[PDB]
Amino acid sequence: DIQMTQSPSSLSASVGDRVTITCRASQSISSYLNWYQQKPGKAPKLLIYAASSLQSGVPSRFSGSGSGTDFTLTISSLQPEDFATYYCQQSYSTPPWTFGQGTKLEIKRTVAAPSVFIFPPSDEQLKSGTASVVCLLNNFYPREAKVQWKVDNALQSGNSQESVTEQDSKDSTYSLSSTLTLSKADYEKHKVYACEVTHQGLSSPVTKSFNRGEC
Amino acid sequence: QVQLVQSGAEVKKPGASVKVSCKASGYTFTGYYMHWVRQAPGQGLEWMGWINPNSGGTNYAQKFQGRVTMTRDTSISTAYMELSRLRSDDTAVYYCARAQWLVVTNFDYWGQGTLVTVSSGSASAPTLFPLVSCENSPSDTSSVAVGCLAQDFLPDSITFSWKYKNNSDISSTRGFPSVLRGGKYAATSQVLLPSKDVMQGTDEHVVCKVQHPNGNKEKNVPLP
Ligand SMILES: *[C@@H]1O[C@H](CO[C@@H]2O[C@@H](C)[C@@H](O)[C@@H](O)[C@@H]2O)[C@@H](O[C@@H]2O[C@H](CO)[C@@H](O)[C@H](O)[C@H]2NC(C)=O)[C@H](O)[C@H]1NC(C)=O
Repeated sequence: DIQMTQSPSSLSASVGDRVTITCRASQSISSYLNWYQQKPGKAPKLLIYAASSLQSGVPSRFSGSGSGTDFTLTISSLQPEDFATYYCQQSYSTPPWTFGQGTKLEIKRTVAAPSVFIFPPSDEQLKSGTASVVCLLNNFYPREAKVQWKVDNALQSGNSQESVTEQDSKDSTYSLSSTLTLSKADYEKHKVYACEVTHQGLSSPVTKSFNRGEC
Repeated sequence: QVQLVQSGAEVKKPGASVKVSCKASGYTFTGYYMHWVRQAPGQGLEWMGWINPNSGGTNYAQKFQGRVTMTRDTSISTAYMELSRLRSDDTAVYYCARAQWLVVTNFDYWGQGTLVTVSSGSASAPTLFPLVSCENSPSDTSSVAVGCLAQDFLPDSITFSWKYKNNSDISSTRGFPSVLRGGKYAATSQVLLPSKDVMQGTDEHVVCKVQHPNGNKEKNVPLP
């Protein structure tokens, strides 16, 4: 069984840079290496076959090089849509067909400040006995952000769940969705609900709020 | 127009078995090998086996030898993979992949995937609740954000689609990872509508649709 090892395991580059991912084999596999690209939430796609042959319809910025043990995928001019995990695969000693561990490509860009939106629980959901208050941060970079919920200027801890997206395929930015969860009762016991967002594109923390039922 | 369309996501208890399908189109099903590869959450790709859709022959990987079974039905050009005695380690996305060439075999067409979640929970379709924004200082020239909240759905195989009140599609789908809480998942989608459109328009709502393997659901989201 031939083990494929990719290097680096995570790579950062800005749009327009040359990217070079390496795949090494435990033992010679001649030109029997294929390169695939998996974009978040999608299935792998064949980019290169036979080490240096481009699958019809794949952009020409992708290129394969190599023979024997050391192989290299090269992206001449990285573009925002090349965000993905790239995998190499050997078809020389089959079975088993073996893949590399994967190289995640992270696109680096300039700072972008989030756009913040607070959303109060819906009347329907309130009739369910639950109350979810949402706070959305939109198109920001870098990924590091802080969402702090405050009910009646009371810092809330243990009731909020967050979820960050993957880099956008056009602007390479992130978005985030924090959600506070109270019981309909608990929600009907307080007045002001706010989220304060901290991000280095904001010159100071940005709070957005709403008043219970004043909506 | 080569395409491989797989079955839907499934939740199975430990010890159970699952059979996933892969309907092929756009080529001669019997002339190309069909492999199966799986991807655990966050981890890489793992070859499972192949089937010759013409002879019925199979070759599995030792890890799965004795627990997997790959079949085909050439009349419906479909391929099958049944994994039994399911364990948590088997929660993953199972893909079918066509292979080409006989020397440098390469998986040139892949499927969409089929999530299999091995858990103790039960499956449920989502419940949709709208999200309308209520700011302390609404600005006319700023874009208008509306949203949809899906709750209590399992497995996490939801697809949020949005449509205008005039039926046409909304290509502003902002999608966030689901969140697990209480054995069931919850997700949030957001659409940002230009001000040029909500100002100059008299549409009162936008429709949030969600597709889940245990029931598709819809909800109207008011347009402030
Ligand atoms: C369906 O509506 C879209 C958008 O309409 C505007 O936005 C809606 C949310 C609602 O407020 C409507 O009342 C508004 O009129 C139409 O897309 C627009 O089409 C025009 C001309 O093609 C273009 O100038 C706009 O920029 C488009 N805006 C967007 C966001 O696409 C679309 O044409 C409508 N479809 C049909 C069949 O009527």
